[PDB]
Amino acid sequence: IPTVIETTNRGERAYDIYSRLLKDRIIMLGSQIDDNVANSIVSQLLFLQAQDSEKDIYLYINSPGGSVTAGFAIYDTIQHIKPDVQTICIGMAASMGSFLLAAGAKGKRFALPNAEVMIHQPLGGAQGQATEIEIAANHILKTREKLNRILSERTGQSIEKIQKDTDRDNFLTAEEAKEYGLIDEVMVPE
Amino acid sequence: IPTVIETTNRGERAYDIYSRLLKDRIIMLGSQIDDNVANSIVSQLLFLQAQDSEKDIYLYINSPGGSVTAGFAIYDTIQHIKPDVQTICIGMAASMGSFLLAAGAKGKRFALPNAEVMIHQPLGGAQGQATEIEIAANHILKTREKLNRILSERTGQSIEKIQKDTDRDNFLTAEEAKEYGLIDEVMVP
Amino acid sequence: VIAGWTGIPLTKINETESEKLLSLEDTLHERVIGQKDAVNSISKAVRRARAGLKDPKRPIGSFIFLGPTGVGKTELARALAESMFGDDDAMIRVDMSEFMEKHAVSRLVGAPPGYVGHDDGGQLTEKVRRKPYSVILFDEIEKAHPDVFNILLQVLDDGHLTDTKGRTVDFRNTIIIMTSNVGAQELQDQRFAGFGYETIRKTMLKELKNSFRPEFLNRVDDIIVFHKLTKEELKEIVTMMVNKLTNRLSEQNINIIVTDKAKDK
Amino acid sequence: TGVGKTELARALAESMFGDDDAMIRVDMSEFMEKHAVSRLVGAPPGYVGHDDGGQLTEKVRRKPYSVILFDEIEKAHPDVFNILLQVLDDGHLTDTKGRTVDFRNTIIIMTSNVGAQELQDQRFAGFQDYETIRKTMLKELKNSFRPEFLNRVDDIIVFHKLTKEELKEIVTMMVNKLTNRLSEQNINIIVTDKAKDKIAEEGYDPEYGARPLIRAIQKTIEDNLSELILDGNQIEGKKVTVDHDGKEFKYDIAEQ
Amino acid sequence: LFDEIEKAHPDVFNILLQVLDDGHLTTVDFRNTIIIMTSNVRFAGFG
Amino acid sequence: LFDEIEKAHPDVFNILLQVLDDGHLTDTKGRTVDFRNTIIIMTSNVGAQELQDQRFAGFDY
Amino acid sequence: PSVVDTVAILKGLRDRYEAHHRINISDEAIEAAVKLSNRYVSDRFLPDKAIDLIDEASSKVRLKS
Ligand SMILES: Nc1ncnc2c1ncn2[C@@H]1O[C@H](COP(=O)(O)OP(=O)(O)O)[C@@H](O)[C@H]1O
Ligand SMILES: [Mg+2]
Repeated sequence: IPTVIETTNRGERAYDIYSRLLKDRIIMLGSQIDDNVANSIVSQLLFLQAQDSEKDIYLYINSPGGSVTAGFAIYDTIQHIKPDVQTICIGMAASMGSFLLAAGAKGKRFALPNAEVMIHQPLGGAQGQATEIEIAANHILKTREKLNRILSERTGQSIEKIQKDTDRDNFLTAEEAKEYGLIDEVMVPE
Repeated sequence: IPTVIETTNRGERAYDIYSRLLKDRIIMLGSQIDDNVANSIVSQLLFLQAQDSEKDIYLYINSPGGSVTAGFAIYDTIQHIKPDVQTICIGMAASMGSFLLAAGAKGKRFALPNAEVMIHQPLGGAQGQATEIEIAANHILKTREKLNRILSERTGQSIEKIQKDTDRDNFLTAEEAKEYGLIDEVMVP
Repeated sequence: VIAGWTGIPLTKINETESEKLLSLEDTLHERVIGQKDAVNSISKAVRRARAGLKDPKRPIGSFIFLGPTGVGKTELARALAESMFGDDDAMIRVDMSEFMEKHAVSRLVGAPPGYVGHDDGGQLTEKVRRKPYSVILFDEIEKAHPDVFNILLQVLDDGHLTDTKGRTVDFRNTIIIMTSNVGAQELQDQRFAGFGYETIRKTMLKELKNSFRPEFLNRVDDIIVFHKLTKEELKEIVTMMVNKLTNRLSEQNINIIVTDKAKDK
Repeated sequence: TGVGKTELARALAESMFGDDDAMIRVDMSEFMEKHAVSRLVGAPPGYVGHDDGGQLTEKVRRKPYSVILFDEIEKAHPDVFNILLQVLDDGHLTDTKGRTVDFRNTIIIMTSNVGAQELQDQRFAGFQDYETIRKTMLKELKNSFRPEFLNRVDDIIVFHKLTKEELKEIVTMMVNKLTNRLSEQNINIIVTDKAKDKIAEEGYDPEYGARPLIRAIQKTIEDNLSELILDGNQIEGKKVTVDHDGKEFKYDIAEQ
Repeated sequence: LFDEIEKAHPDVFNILLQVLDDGHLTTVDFRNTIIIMTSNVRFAGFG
Repeated sequence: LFDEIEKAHPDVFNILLQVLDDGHLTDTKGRTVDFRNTIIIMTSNVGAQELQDQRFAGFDY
Repeated sequence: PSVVDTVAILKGLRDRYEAHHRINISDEAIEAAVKLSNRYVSDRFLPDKAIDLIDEASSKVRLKS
């Protein structure tokens, strides 16, 4: 993790690359979405809303996926803060990562040309008595229903079609994601 | 964890994002509640009370829960301090997390729209001779009774209803938690 | 005769002077768009001085202008100097950016006996002595060393400053203005991070207390926070600058008009 | 700050001599440099200003019976106070020229506020009286000064923070002084008790002493009176009564 | 002619702004002067 | 009597080296004044403040 | 001298200055001179500066007519 000494005026303070990018409202999500990463992302979003409530935030996503609750926390923080958030898909946005990719501001969801996205039903487990298995199954089914409803709202597609497509691992290219509605346009190179 | 640098005439302040939030009286409960986390949170609450005893303290909860004793320490510190403690549920609030979520000031307990709250009876374990197992079971039943008593006092629900609901893992949405009395209102964007 | 000697307007207040003093806010607003409270406080101080209700043992007024960059604090001081004298050059301006070191306070009061430059007293003391009715501006007080302002403690409370030679200079007929700047990053960092003008003024005032001693702020007559310029205020500023330029080019017999869209751009 | 440390010295000077002017005042906020000590005793031989002598020594020689005020002692360089060690022990100070000046018929008053801010920014993070306050401020004074300097001082006095009733009495005194000053300008002013109470409550600020009282008196009485004076001179040779009906201050003009 | 405005003490910029905004210093007039400030403004790699 | 010798600049006492070693001090006029029949007393309290500042953190003349 | 002493001094010297400047000097002029010189002139000292103020004002008003 290289450090950067480049700062305006005095130029005495040194940053690491992520902290320096944070000053430019650049947020990096390049790992699995667990509670620690989600908490850091929420704190960064709140800090950037406080710094300026009008300028847009840049969210670069590259994640295999992770906890559904962590992604829900990030989604709520994104939809709650006044400034708009741009989601740029780097590499792969899969599982909850694709959910956060669709969470960006309308007309402000982008993806790089040779990028990949994946959508599927949530994973989980249920162990113990039959009643406990029933409770866990009900919870995971309700979680899938809520995810499908949010995706349908943010993509403008029927929940039947999303249910059919999320049955198995559906891999989509950037163009296929654009046609599907997860992203808005493919960032053509300069 | 990113670092935030603030420039003043006196000098440089190098916060990490959690300390920067703490500067605005934001305390983050985002991990399993063990002794270390409870001690840190108690110290943060005490320092925030010292800095100004009149403004409100904000507690953000995203945790699967943890130790009952640690949660009780946090609850005691919250109730003892003069400033009000607003509890906002981001993500998950399970076991002790829900207990601390309900422990905020009245009219000041919030949860994000698609947040999840889980209430259930505490976990434990007994091993050894029959007398030792009896002691452990008596202790865990007493702890469950105390938790049910506090939850009934703090949510307006009967002790019997909480006993029935906490027998198995009960998952509640934000609307269900508002109806159950665990939180006070959902934060509309 | 005493007014001619000291330069202080001690003559009787006539109707013309009365109406000129009562319209001081309008005169200051002719050069300073915005910042109503600062203009009001300055005008009240001047009117109180000229009504004879000022405490004779204290200066006319001590003010701290706190706000962002390019808001008009120095411009307000210059406008006050123009109102009180007729020209901005009569103002006594002290640049606090060259007072970054503690020993630079010798330039204000003089060098101690046995040290170079003791024959020539402090610049500020000599300037005030020769112009007892003056406006003193301390520009960018944050850049100065914190201990330099301990000298002003005896001036804001008693109106007397003693130079190294032993001569006492009276500041009791002067207006003292200190300007403090908070950068864009500074007041960006003062905002609250979390879910969900009064608070901005409160937090800037609280931050000011952490940079100056309580007994220094206790002796200031008024601490005024300069609000950020709005859209219509910037439009009015463009209008006033364009009007000044049109007058200056009309005295050369060149007629010029600027459209509203051009001014907005 | 704003408690009465300097006002007490001025009051003593007035009581002893009939005027606050007849007090030898040394503001030590201009002695932040060690070499400023020359201002007290003069420049050494062979250096500029040697013939002028020491200002304090000459003033004391010219008036051996006087009150000497060293205002804001903590503002000066620590070593500058070694010059006062001989004065507090023998009443003697030697000029650079070699002349011994007698201080044995003088009252030396030193004012400070060290530790006063420390009692306000102290924050206990875990779950008072005059004695503890004076103890901690004396401890801070010991920290800020050398033991031999504090050992020669006849008395160290703690000035307590003003209370509400004392603030009200201070308001009464300020109003009386303002009224007596304006009577010379032929402006009779009477301020009622309700108005004085509202001034005291509006200008209440516990850690700033009685200077908010001055600011409140200004903003409440002097601005409106100045407007009346400048608005066609409708006050001259008349009596103005300042009242507070319960919402704002009212100013009524009548005859003597 | 301001030779080498770089390593000069930063207080020179104050005087320069004062001259360029007002044209007078304390009086000396600068309205008939031309202000010329001459400024004098390794790769770790294979290139 | 030299009272409170620590209060002076350290270099000032270099002038007393000749006085304490030969009893001679040459003034500026080039005249040598003899100190050989004088008693010189220098009072000080060096280390007094260190000693009222020294606090022992672990559990006489 | 004090302010009242200076007033008495100026009132006593009034006859000489009235004879020299051939004008009338009012008591209010004496009071104003001493008070204004005492408050606003600090480098000089009371009797001389009050007399100076009286003399300059008298000269100006005499040359006016
Ligand atoms: N309210 C205002 N009305 C008129 N002019 C303004 C106003 N605010 C800013 N300006 C203009 O902008 C410039 C601000 O510079 P200045 O206030 O001196 O900077 P600083 O506040 O950093 O000292 C001035 O030249 C002034 O003409
Ligand atoms: Mg004061």
